[PDB]
Amino acid sequence: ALTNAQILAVIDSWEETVGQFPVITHHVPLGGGLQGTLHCYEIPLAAPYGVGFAKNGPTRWQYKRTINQVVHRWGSHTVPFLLEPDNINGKTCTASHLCHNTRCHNPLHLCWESLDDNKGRNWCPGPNGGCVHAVVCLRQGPLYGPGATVAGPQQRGSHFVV
Amino acid sequence: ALTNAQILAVIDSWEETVGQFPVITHHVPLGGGLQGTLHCYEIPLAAPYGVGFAKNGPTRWQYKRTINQVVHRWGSHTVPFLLEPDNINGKTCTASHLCHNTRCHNPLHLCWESLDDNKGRNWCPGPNGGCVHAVVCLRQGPLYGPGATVAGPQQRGSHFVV
DNA sequence: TTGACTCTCTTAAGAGAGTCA
DNA sequence: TTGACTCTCTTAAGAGAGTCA
Ligand SMILES: [Mn+2]
Ligand SMILES: [Mn+2]
Ligand SMILES: [Zn+2]
Ligand SMILES: [Zn+2]
Ligand SMILES: [Zn+2]
Ligand SMILES: [Zn+2]
Repeated sequence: ALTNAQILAVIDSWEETVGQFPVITHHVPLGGGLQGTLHCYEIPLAAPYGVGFAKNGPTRWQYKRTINQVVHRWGSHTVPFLLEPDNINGKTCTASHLCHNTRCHNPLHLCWESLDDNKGRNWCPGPNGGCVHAVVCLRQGPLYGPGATVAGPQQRGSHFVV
Repeated sequence: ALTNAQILAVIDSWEETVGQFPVITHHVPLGGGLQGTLHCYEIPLAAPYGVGFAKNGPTRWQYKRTINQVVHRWGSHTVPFLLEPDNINGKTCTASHLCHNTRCHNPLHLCWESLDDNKGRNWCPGPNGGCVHAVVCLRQGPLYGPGATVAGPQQRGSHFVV
């Protein structure tokens, strides 16, 4: 279907449009008790969102372009990765927010990886706290920490050993 | 059922029955290059599973008892925690496998925590690799590691900063 | 060709409830 | 009363596709 040049043109038009989104400065934990700064390019909360963009769910958007009379549509965060393999180890690749900010469309805050890898970043200690992700996290995951477990392992009798 | 005595009786009969499940030894990564040994009490693969137990899904089971002529039914791993709050910070409490082995019903391998805390243990470095869970992990999570990211953050133009 | 809506689906950690014998 | 099946649902990280003007 679309040629390499046409895909590059889609990525370029997407970058042009997203680059004009409001840029919001966020101070974030990096791990190791350190703080850093991320600059998120945030899609608006309500229409209009930007040329080519439309909302398909509370925090889901799509990008649409019509080329040679054919309508093409992509998930709004998948566009930076259109020239990349779309699966790995038999798993579908997903857009994965390193900034953990769904509305952000900054491609410097996205990577392309399995849904399991994606989810796991939520609990990462961060780039200054022990992150071992080969594509390094930009921040400590929002869910990192001791947790809030209500009850631990326990038995009433003597039927079990750990 | 309603009474504390009736609940303790349910827990005691559940422990009785699960204590007769086959005990399967699993050697597991602890983090830090170390290995440990867990003893899982595994529900059978096919019926009959044990008095009071029935399968509602490939890896889902329910425990049922008749009290005051009424049938009471619970998810099979929730029974140890019937006297605990069923929510925390407005999030539902879930049975959470510290051994990451669904068929296991050893209550010494279970805790009671939000679904987010539950999920996050999949990526924990483990009790000898830096686990910070207040209710400590029994093993390194099965998904801990560098990941298999296909593409990292990137831009074609000069519109974005980290 | 374009915008602004609509709908349902995937995954892998977890759930509740009904039908028969 | 107990057993062995059936079905759909929840959550929070992610998706594809239809309708109308
Ligand atoms: Mn993510
Ligand atoms: Mn779990
Ligand atoms: Zn961002
Ligand atoms: Zn990381
Ligand atoms: Zn176990
Ligand atoms: Zn842990």
